[PDB]
Amino acid sequence: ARSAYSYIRDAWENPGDGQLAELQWQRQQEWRNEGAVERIERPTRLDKARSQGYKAKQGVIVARVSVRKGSARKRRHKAGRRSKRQGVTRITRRKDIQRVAEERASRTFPNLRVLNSYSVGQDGRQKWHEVILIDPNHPAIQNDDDLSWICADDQADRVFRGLTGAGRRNRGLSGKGKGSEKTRPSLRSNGGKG
Amino acid sequence: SWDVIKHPHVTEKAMNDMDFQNKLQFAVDDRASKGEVADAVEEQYDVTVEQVNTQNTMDGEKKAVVRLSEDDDAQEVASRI
Amino acid sequence: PVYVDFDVPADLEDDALEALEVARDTGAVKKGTNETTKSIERGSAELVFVAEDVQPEEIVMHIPELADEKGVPFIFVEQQDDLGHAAGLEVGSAAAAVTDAGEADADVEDIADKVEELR
Amino acid sequence: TVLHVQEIRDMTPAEREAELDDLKTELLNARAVQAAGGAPENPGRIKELRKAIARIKTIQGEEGD
Amino acid sequence: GKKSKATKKRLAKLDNQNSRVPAWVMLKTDREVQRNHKRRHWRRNDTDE
RNA sequence: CGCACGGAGGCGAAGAACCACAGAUUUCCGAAUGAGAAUCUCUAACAAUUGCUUCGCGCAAUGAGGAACCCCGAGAACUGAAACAUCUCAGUAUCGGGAGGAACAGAAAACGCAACGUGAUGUCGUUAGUAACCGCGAGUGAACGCGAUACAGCCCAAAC
RNA sequence: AGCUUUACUGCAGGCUGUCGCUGAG
Ligand SMILES: [Cl-]
Ligand SMILES: [Cl-]
Ligand SMILES: [K+]
Ligand SMILES: [Mg+2]
Ligand SMILES: [Mg+2]
Ligand SMILES: [Mg+2]
Ligand SMILES: [Mg+2]
Ligand SMILES: [Mg+2]
Ligand SMILES: [Mg+2]
Ligand SMILES: [Mg+2]
Ligand SMILES: [Mg+2]
Ligand SMILES: [Mg+2]
Ligand SMILES: [Mg+2]
Ligand code: NA
Ligand code: NA
Ligand code: NA
Ligand code: NA
Ligand code: NA
Ligand code: NA
Ligand code: NA
Ligand code: NA
Ligand code: NA
Ligand code: NA
Repeated sequence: ARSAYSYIRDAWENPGDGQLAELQWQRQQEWRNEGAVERIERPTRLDKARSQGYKAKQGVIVARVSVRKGSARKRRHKAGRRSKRQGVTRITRRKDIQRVAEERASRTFPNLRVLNSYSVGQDGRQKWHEVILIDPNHPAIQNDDDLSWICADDQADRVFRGLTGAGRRNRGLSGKGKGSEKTRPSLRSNGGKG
Repeated sequence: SWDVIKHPHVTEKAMNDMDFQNKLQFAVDDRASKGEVADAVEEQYDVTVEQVNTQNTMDGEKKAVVRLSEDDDAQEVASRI
Repeated sequence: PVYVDFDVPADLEDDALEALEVARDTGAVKKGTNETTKSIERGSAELVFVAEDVQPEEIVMHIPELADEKGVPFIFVEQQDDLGHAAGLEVGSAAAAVTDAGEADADVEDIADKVEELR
Repeated sequence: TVLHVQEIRDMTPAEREAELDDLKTELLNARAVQAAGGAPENPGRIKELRKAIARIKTIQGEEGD
Repeated sequence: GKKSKATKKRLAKLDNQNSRVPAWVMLKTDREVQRNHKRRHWRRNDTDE
């Protein structure tokens, strides 16, 4: 039978309808008054969290992170630029707001590592995403098979190297065929052309 | 650890203080206070320290002018070492 | 609160909670939203319990409307950790379900009614 | 030379502390002499007084004091 | 100018580095070593700080 | 008994010098961490941010460095076009953040010699200066496949 | 190269319509 979860999920198909709608109209208010990075004890979307790797266990943390909405906050040129490069208004960053969030969060928790993250809505000027982090040093995790992998040294600062999932996706690594000539095995190895 | 007294500062001027004011001059470690310098001396030499003046020398060392009590005699002390 | 459409009088609550402990020894109960949920689905639900202090609310929003289209009666508990203790758990429980009470039927039977009556 | 390791080990935690303070005082007077244009020296010794002290200390460490 | 205990130490070292290459080193090295390639006059030169 | 071949003296048959591994010691400033400070100073210290928590700094994490290599972001201009704006120089120079001894990638919502076919991924050779782009100017420029190298496949979420 | 302008081309900035935040009669 439908897992209880399947409802939480199906409810977020349309965060702007029914109960979840009013729920959002309410939370965002307490949210717009919280900080940039707020550790929360329980995921607002259990289905997603668990799905992405969550687990009500020790060494597993969650936090909501808001990021301004819109294009890059860029400063106009203070020196000679050809027309092509005189833009300001329409320039956008190559790292999606979600990745911006995963980083702001990971930096708040220096000892932890980013496991995954998911969206939780957006008002008129900001977006919130919840980030799942892991204490790679807690024995409760060092012994959990479905997670101990994230303890490896080579996993250190993974979000800043784009190893997160939202990272690999934002890196054009989705497709394994046509279209990913300049993305795999790395953007930098392809002379940054993707 | 570091020792409080390095050695006797022996020079003409130091002699005077010794032969005239019952004063013994020492080259001590720069982290040593007057009181520390005081004790250390009353010990390694067995005497009564009345007063001690210090000065950080242009040699990177701290000089200490120590005056003994009227009982003890500077000349008599310094003589043995 | 968003899924709560009626308040259960403090005392009425006690009765429900009492019937639960006895049902946890005379018959069967379901602890945890997932199990509760499948009961209401597999019809094997007599009376289900839902806490009023749950965050996120998503976890439970579906109970009411789901039950209300399966006949299965349901009552509200104010504290999440009493429901847990009642079900027989050390920890608290968001919502639980009574699967075939036991020496608690009359009570339950009436609670089911008592609530219907409370609209 | 005029002091050995085994001999330093055949001492008691109280005998080394004893021997130690001895040398230091000897060393200190050696230096005092030098400071006063000392001549009746034997340089190869003021050098030893330092090594010996090192040894006694190295041992106070090993032997647990 | 008022100096600090640290400054005073550095100056002291500097004054000391500013000395001849001991007479004996000359012989010990068959005179391959004579010049103090680090002579610093107070007027003619400038000490750091 | 360094370079360093002087003088005085000393150490070594209790096996020194010398070499290898292991250990002891290892001042102050320094990520610099009790607080301040041009390497010193003032009256117990994981400062700061975190995780677990006996909710007590009790147990832990982070910080900084490194020849370049690596990964993720920011991103020129001289120049070429015989001017110059798109284009080019070039995702180069340079900047921000971070890992390792290598990184990144990786077990198909692939390919598409269209098949009764191939079978994770890097890389090397070739495919090819081909297809594709472009004041269709100057210039720019892959991939599938093929031959090699080395090969290696698995774990959750959910249903119960 | 600096400077100017009703030179060419653009880029900030200002005003304005529209969408999202955004709901009740
Ligand atoms: Cl990370
Ligand atoms: Cl093929
Ligand atoms: K140009
Ligand atoms: Mg398993
Ligand atoms: Mg590579
Ligand atoms: Mg003074
Ligand atoms: Mg001089
Ligand atoms: Mg400090
Ligand atoms: Mg040109
Ligand atoms: Mg042309
Ligand atoms: Mg190009
Ligand atoms: Mg292809
Ligand atoms: Mg000009
Ligand atoms: Na981190
Ligand atoms: Na691209
Ligand atoms: Na001296
Ligand atoms: Na000068
Ligand atoms: Na050492
Ligand atoms: Na603590
Ligand atoms: Na030209
Ligand atoms: Na020109
Ligand atoms: Na073009
Ligand atoms: Na000019």
